[PDB]
Amino acid sequence: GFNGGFG
Amino acid sequence: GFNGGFG
Amino acid sequence: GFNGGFG
Amino acid sequence: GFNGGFG
Amino acid sequence: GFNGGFG
Amino acid sequence: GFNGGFG
Amino acid sequence: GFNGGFG
Amino acid sequence: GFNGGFG
Amino acid sequence: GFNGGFG
Amino acid sequence: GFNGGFG
Repeated sequence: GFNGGFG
Repeated sequence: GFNGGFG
Repeated sequence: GFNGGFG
Repeated sequence: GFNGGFG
Repeated sequence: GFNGGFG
Repeated sequence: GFNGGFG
Repeated sequence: GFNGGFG
Repeated sequence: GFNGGFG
Repeated sequence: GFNGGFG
Repeated sequence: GFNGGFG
């Protein structure tokens, strides 16, 4: 799984 | 699964 | 599953 | 499933 | 299923 | 452009 | 561009 | 560009 | 560019 | 550029 991201 | 995204 | 998105 | 979207 | 959309 | 949402 | 969301 | 979210 | 999120 | 998040 992936949690988070890109500003 | 994926949670989050892109600003 | 996918939750989130794109600004 | 997909939840979210695009600004 | 899909929930959400496009601004 | 293309906007597409798919269940 | 292309915006696509897929369950 | 390309924005894509995939379950 | 390319923004992609994958479960 | 390329932004990618993968479960």
